[PDB]
Formats: sequence, structure tokens, C-alpha cells
Amino acid sequence: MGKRMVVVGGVAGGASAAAKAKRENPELEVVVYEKSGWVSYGACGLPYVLSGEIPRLERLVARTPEEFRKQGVLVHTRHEVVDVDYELRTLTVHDHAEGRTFQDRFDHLVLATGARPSLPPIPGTEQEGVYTLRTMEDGERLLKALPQARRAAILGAGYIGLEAAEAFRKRGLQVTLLEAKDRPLPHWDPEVGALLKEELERHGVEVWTGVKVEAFRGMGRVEAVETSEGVVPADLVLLATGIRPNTELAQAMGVALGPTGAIATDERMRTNLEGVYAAGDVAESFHRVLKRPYWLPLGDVANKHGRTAGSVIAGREARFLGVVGTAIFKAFDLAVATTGLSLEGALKEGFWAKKVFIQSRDGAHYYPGSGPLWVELVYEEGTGRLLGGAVVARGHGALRIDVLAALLHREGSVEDLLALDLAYAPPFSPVWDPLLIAAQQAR
Amino acid sequence: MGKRMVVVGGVAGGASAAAKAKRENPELEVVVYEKSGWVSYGACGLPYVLSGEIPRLERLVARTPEEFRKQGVLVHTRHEVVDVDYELRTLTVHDHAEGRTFQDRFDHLVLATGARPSLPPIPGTEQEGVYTLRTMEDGERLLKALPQARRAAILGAGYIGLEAAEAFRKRGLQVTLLEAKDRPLPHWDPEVGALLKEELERHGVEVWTGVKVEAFRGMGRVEAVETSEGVVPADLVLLATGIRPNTELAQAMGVALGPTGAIATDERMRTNLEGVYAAGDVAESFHRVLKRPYWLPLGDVANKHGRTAGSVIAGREARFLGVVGTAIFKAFDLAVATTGLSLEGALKEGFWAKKVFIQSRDGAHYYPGSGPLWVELVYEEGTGRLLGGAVVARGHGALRIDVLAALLHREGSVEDLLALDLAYAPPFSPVWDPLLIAAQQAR
Ligand SMILES: Cc1cc2nc3c(=O)[nH]c(=O)nc-3n(C[C@H](O)[C@H](O)[C@H](O)COP(=O)(O)OP(=O)(O)OC[C@H]3O[C@@H](n4cnc5c(N)ncnc54)[C@H](O)[C@@H]3O)c2cc1C
Ligand SMILES: Cc1cc2nc3c(=O)[nH]c(=O)nc-3n(C[C@H](O)[C@H](O)[C@H](O)COP(=O)(O)OP(=O)(O)OC[C@H]3O[C@@H](n4cnc5c(N)ncnc54)[C@H](O)[C@@H]3O)c2cc1C
Ligand SMILES: *SCCNC(=O)CCNC(=O)[C@H](O)C(C)(C)COP(=O)(O)OP(=O)(O)OC[C@H]1O[C@@H](n2cnc3c(N)ncnc32)[C@H](O)[C@@H]1OP(=O)(O)O
Ligand SMILES: *SCCNC(=O)CCNC(=O)[C@H](O)C(C)(C)COP(=O)(O)OP(=O)(O)OC[C@H]1O[C@@H](n2cnc3c(N)ncnc32)[C@H](O)[C@@H]1OP(=O)(O)O
Ligand SMILES: NC(=O)c1ccc[n+]([C@@H]2O[C@H](COP(=O)([O-])OP(=O)(O)OC[C@H]3O[C@@H](n4cnc5c(N)ncnc54)[C@H](O)[C@@H]3O)[C@@H](O)[C@H]2O)c1
Ligand SMILES: NC(=O)c1ccc[n+]([C@@H]2O[C@H](COP(=O)([O-])OP(=O)(O)OC[C@H]3O[C@@H](n4cnc5c(N)ncnc54)[C@H](O)[C@@H]3O)[C@@H](O)[C@H]2O)c1
Repeated sequence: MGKRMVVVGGVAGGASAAAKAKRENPELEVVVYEKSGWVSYGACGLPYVLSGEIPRLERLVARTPEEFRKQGVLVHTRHEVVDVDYELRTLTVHDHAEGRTFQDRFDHLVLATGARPSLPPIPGTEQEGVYTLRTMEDGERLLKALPQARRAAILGAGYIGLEAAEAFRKRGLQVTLLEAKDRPLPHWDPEVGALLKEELERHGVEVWTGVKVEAFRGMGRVEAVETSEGVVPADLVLLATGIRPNTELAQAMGVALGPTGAIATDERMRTNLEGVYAAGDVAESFHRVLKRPYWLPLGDVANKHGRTAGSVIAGREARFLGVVGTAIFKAFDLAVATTGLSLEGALKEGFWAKKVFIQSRDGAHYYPGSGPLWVELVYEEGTGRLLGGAVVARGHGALRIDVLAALLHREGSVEDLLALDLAYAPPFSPVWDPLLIAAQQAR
Repeated sequence: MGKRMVVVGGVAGGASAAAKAKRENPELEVVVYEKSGWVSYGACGLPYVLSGEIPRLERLVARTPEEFRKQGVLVHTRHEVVDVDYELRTLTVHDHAEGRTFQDRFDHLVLATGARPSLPPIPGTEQEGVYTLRTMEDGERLLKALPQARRAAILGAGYIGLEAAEAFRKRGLQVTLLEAKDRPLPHWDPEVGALLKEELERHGVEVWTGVKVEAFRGMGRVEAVETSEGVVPADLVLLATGIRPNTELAQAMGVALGPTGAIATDERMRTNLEGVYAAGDVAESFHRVLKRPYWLPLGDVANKHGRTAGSVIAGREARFLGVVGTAIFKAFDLAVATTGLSLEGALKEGFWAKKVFIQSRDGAHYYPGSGPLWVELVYEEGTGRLLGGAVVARGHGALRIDVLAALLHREGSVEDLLALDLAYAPPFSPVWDPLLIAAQQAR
């Protein structure tokens, strides 16, 4: 057929779906309504623009609405879809331009509305030098503030935020990191959190742990941040305290939410409504270690959602088979990569789990320049089944984390990892690869 | 028990076996007879010493015969075992020192005699500035020649050799590489060979292809190299034309050779004689793709052989389960990694094979400094079974090859590779990893 595919949200989930659908079946009428007035850009690259290493913000955009148009996709920015006459039963889309508002119909709907920052209930948040890092607009705002230092406070030591702290330092500001839990990257076992505190401090960043941020002092400007632990002075504060999915429009139309709070889907990215798909940070994925639905808002998983929904719609056979949790980020001179479960969470889940954490090198002892490389394995006591792992390196990189993700995918044991024929040469790994030395193999 | 383990050869296969045996069962009497007067060193590091990046040759040694002594291991250098009174029936070792010669018995024998360079039959090979690169002594010779340039010719565009060309250039010589087949790294599909010719040329190496080297000109010195294609003047020539295993002693004593020419072994590193083990470059390994024995003289496989023999001898349980062919090397600004079969070889085996070869980046398009990264996939037409793969990068780091080796190990298809949850972040890979984009996925 030659029906009409309407995508709500044009960032990554949505742009993927739109592009793949149109390519796979050009008969389709493909239209994207994006509320933010930018479409198809790399939010992940924001801290590299902030820091100054990337010259202009437009460098993050993958496809422009003009290029899309050339490829038969119609994108409208600053268009918000406000209601859907679902089932119910189509019309459905009423959305809003500049000036007007209006109706449109759909045969296939892709809900790709993403996620918004989850702010903690703190008096003072509303003031003037308080910021959030999620969109190109947040990028513009912060980029305007940044020159004209001087003192920054970042609430939250997760990904945005560890990443932000590096950006701010490279811009001259003095930066103090306030985390509510007891280490940076609280979400993982604490050997990694340690290495990270050390690097952050090595670079001039002050890291407060166990902090109860009480309020942001000022008369609508902000100059302070009063905490249980004292008072941090600050003329720019970044709230980097987590995200939650944008499921609001979807609930209105009667799309089901899964246990995590994100929209539920199948291997086909289909929601509980015929005709309605979901993709990207709004959508749950199946976790292959935990064997249940799980929320993993990364950009690679949003592209995979997109591409599947799009393929399915254009009537190609395509399925999305889950995730395992692989993540990697850069904080100064560390590249930190986790996958699967940490030992904390593997015990919360009930496994009789143990960990091993070793430090090795990233090249032969004798090779000039070789740095350190640490690798953690989280496994089941008796079976030896892998359940998670980390590696941290300076490397561009390592990234050997991908081997563990491959093993997590099938069931995969420490014994399987041991048997692997990995690559060795003096510039790139010691003759026993850190993955192999970690395996069983040392403590 | 507390019997006597004699290791013939002390370089890597042998030193591993010696150290792990002694660790695992200190009762053992463990003695290593090494004919070269150096023991336990990283031959792989020689080109880095040649080039000057590593200051002194002793930096490549891992354990000294004094440190071995401390650990209960007796190493004798410059001792060549000349005969074995096998089965037959022990005595057996007659070997030779400085001065004398003498007997020794064994209860466990590890054959770890390695490989020697395989010279082509060219008149003039015997002259003065013609070299080979395999041992520490070869290192010293070359290191003596090198300052005092001027013009080098390297026969052979495989691994030693591609690696040597970089070393010699870094030392100022002008270098021209003569290969007999039609591309550098002829033993792999020719896209890689191409990328390599371009880099070598970009750095001032001349690469002659399809050359019939006919003789080395000189009056016992060498100044030339006469070829079918012209005459290369050269005052230093490196013969980098391959190696063959050292099976000579082993055959005398009636150890079986496998079809490759290397000593045959089981998963416990045992030869056909009770008591007699083989480890390292003299020993065959089971190839898991081809499902037969295969000769893969790499140093990580030599440590695996040796660690296994040692464990087994000390009475631990240990098995060596095979290889798949993973190899990585550095040639100027390229890191080149292969694993499995190439399309050429996969067809020669009979599979109905296809390739795909894509060029992607090593980090997001917008990320400053991100370089190119090429990945190759060799697969079976119908089943989709992976059969081999390459990736080439500048990266110290990629090395993503390890992923494909994980897949090769079980059977592992393109579909399997497609389902993997790889790591993404802008400094490290684009949002689709180059392994994914190569899967099925583009051509
Ligand atoms: C600073 C930063 C760094 C990051 N780094 C990484 C990284 O290193 N690795 C990684 O894998 N991931 C990273 N991410 C994650 C990445 O941003 C998201 O996973 C990714 O962009 C996928 O999002 P998506 O397309 O589902 O929706 P989003 O990108 O959240 O986009 C949704 C868009 O849809 C629009 N929309 C919402 N509601 C409506 C409506 N009612 N009508 C019309 N339009 C609507 C919104 O305007 C929004 O712009 C990073 C994110 C940030 C913010
Ligand atoms: C220049 C160069 C670069 C390399 N780069 C890499 C790389 O990047 N990656 C990689 O994985 N591998 C690399 N290798 C391979 C590596 O050298 C071998 O795989 C490794 O050293 C394993 O060898 P082995 O212990 O079986 O024996 P060898 O290292 O060949 O040692 C055998 C020793 O046994 C002694 N011996 C022989 N016969 C007798 C006898 N009858 N009596 C007593 N002693 C005897 C010999 O003197 C010899 O010194 C490289 C090799 C070279 C030469
Ligand atoms: S923080 C989130 C990360 N950033 C984002 O995801 C936001 C920007 N990305 C997007 O919005 C989408 O990914 C866009 C660019 C809108 C969707 O793009 P397409 O779906 O059009 O993607 P491409 O054109 O990149 O890829 C399509 C086909 O092209 C093949 N291919 C990609 N790269 C290569 C290389 N280097 N060499 C050979 N082929 C390549 C892909 O395999 C893909 O294959 P099809 O089978 O044709 O779809
Ligand atoms: S070109 C060939 C490459 N170079 C060579 O192989 C030549 C030099 N190598 C050798 O000759 C042998 O490998 C030697 C060093 C003689 C044999 O060494 P060992 O067998 O004694 O090796 P190690 O002492 O390195 O390792 C033994 C145990 O120690 C554990 N381990 C190593 N590295 C680490 C780190 N970074 N962190 C924690 N543990 C570590 C190994 O797991 C190994 O464990 P066991 O279970 O005790 O054997
Ligand atoms: N490289 C990557 O893979 C990468 C990088 C950036 C962003 N992202 C995506 O976007 C998401 C952004 O994560 P994030 O850093 O915003 O959230 P997060 O959940 O990863 O944060 C960890 C949290 O400890 C909690 N905490 C500390 N002080 C607090 C306080 N004072 N009040 C309330 N909470 C406090 C913090 O809020 C901090 O966010 C990531 O989880 C990821 O999905 C990915
Ligand atoms: N990084 C690594 O994985 C690495 C690096 C170096 C050495 N090694 C180990 O040691 C081995 C050494 O390999 P190599 O480079 O000596 O052999 P090779 O077999 O890999 O070499 C390829 C051959 O084409 C043949 N050729 C070109 N001109 C010729 C001629 N004129 N006459 C005869 N042959 C000619 C060359 O001889 C060249 O050797 C490797 O295979 C590997 O086992 C490994």
C-alpha cells in the first residue's frame, strides 16, 4: 500500500523511523512533527560543544529538514502534537504551528517523544543561572552563560554531569560536583566510582558526596546552593539529576505503559494499539540478562528502535531482540564502560553472584606509552554465568566491553570468555588480554 | 609426585610451561635448556627497539634467569639439547654447554623449540648485510648495522617486514619493499592490502609487487638486489619471507608431525609419546572454523599452549580448546586486525562465501579527531554463518576484531552480530557501531 506515517518527535527514535520507512517503501507518505524546532541532532555531542572542542552547535545535526525534504520526508519543527483521536478512532492528530493549530490523519503512528529531565523539589530552581542539559536549546542557553565564568555547581554525578564537569573545567570555570549518593556513578559498583573520583580530583573538580542539597540561594539569580554540608558558592548551576520518559501524550491516547514507566513494546516496536509504534527514550526494551522489560535511554538503542519501527511499517520483516545494558562514556582521561548488571544489582536480583576486579595494562609492559586498563567481571557462583562487567581505560579505545556484551547475549560463562582467541600485539594489549587475566584467573 | 620436567626451548611456549608448572606444583623439579642465551623475551617487541622507540633490547625480557632461579626454576642458556633417548627409553637428554656436553633424564618433556625463518633460494643470501628478524641476537646484529643507514630492501610484505619497514623508516633509511605476490599482506583479501600500500607510500616506502628477486649482488657485502623488475640498490636487506617450525629434534625422537608440519597435539598439549608435550611455535592448534589442525605461530597462542602443558603436568585440570586465527599488527598509522578466514580462503575451502567491506568512522562524525575505521565480514551465503572478518583503524583501540572472534568461537551468524548491544558514545564509535553497519546492513 501507500498510506500515511506520522512520527511524533523528530530526534533519534523518530528520525530513524522516518528515514528507514521512506527508504524501504517510498510509496509511504512520511511526516515528522517535531516540537523543539531542531530535528535529527546528536544530543550526546552537547558537552563537546560546551567545552569548546566543537566550534558551532549546528555541527551536531545529522540531517537537515531540507535534506530530509529532498529524500521525500516532510519534517515540521516547532509543531507540537497536542492530541490524538486514537482508538477512539482516527482523525487524531491536532497539532500546533506558528500561528495556527490543525488536524491530520495517520495510518501508522510512531510515538517518539523522548524524555525530559527529572528535577528534584528544591526551592530556588526557578531562578536565573540554573540549567539543564537535554536539548539544542539548553545548549544555546548554557553556551551564552559560559564565557563569563565563574563558579559552577553540578548536582548529580551520573553521565551528564561527569561529562559536564569536564566541559566546564575546559572552559575555565571552577567546578564542584554534588552527589546525593556516596560515590560518583553510584549506579555501578564502587571500584569504578573510586577511579572516577580520583580523575575528577586530579583535574581540579571538587566532589562532594552524600550531600543534601537544600536550596539555591538568590533573589531570582542564584549565587549559592545551600547544602547540609555547607554552602557552595556558584553563579551557574547544572541540574544533572536524571531523566524520565515523556509518556504524557501517549497516555491520553490510551497507549499502555510497562512497569518501568516507559511505553511498553514488542519485538516489533508495536504498542497495545494497532497502528501505533513507540521508539527511543520513551520506550521500554527487553533486558536479556534480567529477562524482563527495562528502560535503557541511550542513542544507539533509540536508533535501533527507530529502524525497526520504520522497517516494520514499510512492510519489511524486522525485529528488535533486546539489550543487555552496554554503556560507555568519557570523563577527562578515563573511558568508562559497563554492561550487564553490577554485583550490587546482581545480588538485588537474587543471584548468588561474585565479582573480580583487576588492573592490567593496555599494551605490553615494555611498550612506550602503554597505560592502565582495569576490567571487572560480575558472575554467578556455581554456573559461572556472566552477568555484567566493566572495563575502564584511557583508550579510544577499550571497548573490549563489546566482547562481554557479545557473551552476555548468548548465556555465556567465565569459562567461555577464557577460551576466546583475542588479539595480541605490543602496542594494543599485553600478551594475556585484560579480559583473560580477569577471567577466573586472578582476584 | 615430585618428578623432573625438562623444557627444551625457553622463549615463550617453554617459559610459560616452566613457570606455571612450578607454581602449580612446587614439588616438581623444573629445568629449562635454552640454546640462544636469552630466555623469556618478547620477540614481538623487536621492531620497536630497532626503531629506537624502546631504548635498550634488555627491556623486552619478562623474566631473567636470575628471577626464575628465585622462583624455583632452573634456566640454562646457550645449552642445546642435541639428542633425546625417547621411547626408545629415557636417559635421553644429551645436551651441550660452554665447553662440555652431558646427560640428563626426564619424566615430563616439553618440546618448545619454536620456529626458524624460511629463506628463499637466492644466490647471495650468504653475504654480509643480509639479515633475518627472529631472535634477540638478530636484534643485536641489526642494531649494529642500522646507524650508518642508508638504503634498505625488505623481501616480504607480511607481518615482520610491514613492521620492519616502519622501523627502518623511523631510523632514517630509505626503504623499498619487494613482495612476490600482488599486494602487501597477500594472505588476506585485497581491500586491506590496498589500504596498506597507500599508507606505506604516504610514508615514503616504495612497494614493488609481483617481483621475482633473482640475486643479491656483491662480493660478499651486498649492495644490490637484482630483480625481474629492475635493480634495487641496497646496503641492508631484511629477509622477511616466513617461518617454518623447528621440528628437527622432535622427529629424531619419534614425535609425530601433523599435516601442517608442526608437532601434533591434543587438548592437553600431549604428543604421541607418553610424557612428551609440545608448546608454542613448533606446535599445531585446532582451528575452530576449519575444524582441523592448523598452525598459528602467535605469541598469545604460545603462552596458552605453555600454560596448559604446565598445568597438566603439575596435575591440574586444563585443556586448550583451539584458535580461530585472530591477529593484529601496527603499520605506521594503521592498526590492522584479521580473524577467521578471508573470502579467498573461505572459497578455497569450499564454502559458498561472500564478503562485505565498509568504511565508517571511529567516533561520531561531529567529534574532533575521529578517524576512519573499516570493517570486513566474510560469511556463508545461506546460513549467514560468520567465517572471518577484519577491522582496520588507527585506534589503540579497534580491536573490535575481538567481537568477531567471540562470534567465530560458537558458530555465530551475521544475525547474531546484528543483535549485539554494543557500546556507543561520540568519542569512541558512531551511533551505529561499524560492526553493525557492516552486518548484512550496507555492502
Ligand atoms: C548531553 C547528552 C549526552 C548524551 N550522550 C550520550 C552517549 O554518549 N551515548 C548514548 O548512547 N546516548 C547519549 N545520550 C542519549 C540521547 O540523547 C538519547 O538517547 C537520544 O537522543 C534518543 O532520543 P529519542 O529520539 O527517543 O528522543 P529525544 O532525543 O529525547 O527527542 C524527543 C523530541 O521529541 C519531541 N517531542 C516531545 N513531545 C512532543 C509532542 N507532544 N509533539 C511533538 N514533538 C514532541 C521533543 O521536543 C524532543 O526534542 C545523551 C543525551 C544528552 C542529553
Ligand atoms: C619480529 C617479531 C615480531 C612479532 N610480533 C608478534 C605480535 O605482534 N603478536 C604475536 O602474537 N606474535 C608475534 N611474534 C611471534 C612470537 O615471536 C612467537 O610466536 C613467540 O615468541 C612464541 O615462540 P615459542 O616460545 O614457541 O618459541 P620461539 O619464541 O621461536 O623460541 C624458541 C627457542 O627455542 C630454542 N631452541 C630451539 N631448538 C633447540 C634445541 N634443539 N635445544 C635447545 N633450545 C632450542 C631456540 O633458541 C629459540 O630461541 C613476533 C615474532 C617476531 C620474531
Ligand atoms: S544521541 C542519538 C545519536 N544521534 C542520533 O541518533 C541523531 C542523529 N541520527 C538520526 O537522527 C538518524 O540516525 C538519521 C540520520 C536521521 C537516520 O538516518 P538513516 O536511517 O538515513 O541512516 P544512514 O543514511 O546513516 O544509514 C542508512 C543506510 O546506510 C548504511 N551505511 C551507513 N554508514 C555506512 C558506511 N560508512 N559504509 C557503507 N554503508 C553505510 C547503513 O547500513 C544503512 O543501511 P540500509 O540497509 O540501507 O538502511
Ligand atoms: S612474542 C611472545 C610474547 N612474550 C612472551 O610471551 C615472552 C614473555 N612471556 C613469557 O615468557 C611467559 O609468559 C612467562 C612470563 C615466563 C611466564 O609467566 P607466568 O606464567 O609466571 O606469568 P605471570 O606471572 O604474568 O602471571 C601468572 C599469574 O598472575 C596473574 N596476573 C597477571 N597479570 C595480572 C594483573 N595485571 N592483575 C591480576 N593478576 C594478574 C595471572 O592471572 C596468572 O594467574 P595464575 O592463575 O596464578 O597462573
Ligand atoms: N555516554 C553515555 O552512554 C551517556 C552520556 C550522557 C547521557 N546519556 C543518557 O541520558 C541519561 C542521563 O543521565 P543523567 O546523568 O541525567 O542521570 P543519572 O541517573 O545517570 O544520574 C545519577 C544520579 O545520582 C543522583 N543525584 C545526585 N544529587 C542529587 C540531588 N541533589 N537530587 C536528586 N538526585 C541526585 C543524581 O541526581 C545523578 O543523576 C543517561 O542515563 C543516558 O541514558 C548517556
Ligand atoms: N602482529 C603480529 O600478529 C605478528 C607480527 C610479526 C610476526 N608475527 C609472527 O611471526 C610470523 C612472521 O611472519 P613473516 O612476516 O615472516 O611471514 P609471512 O608468511 O607472514 O609473509 C608473507 C609473504 O609473501 C612472501 N614473499 C615476498 N617476496 C618473496 C620472495 N621474494 N621470496 C619468497 N617469498 C616471498 C613473502 O616472502 C612474505 O613473507 C607471523 O606470521 C606471525 O606468526 C606476528
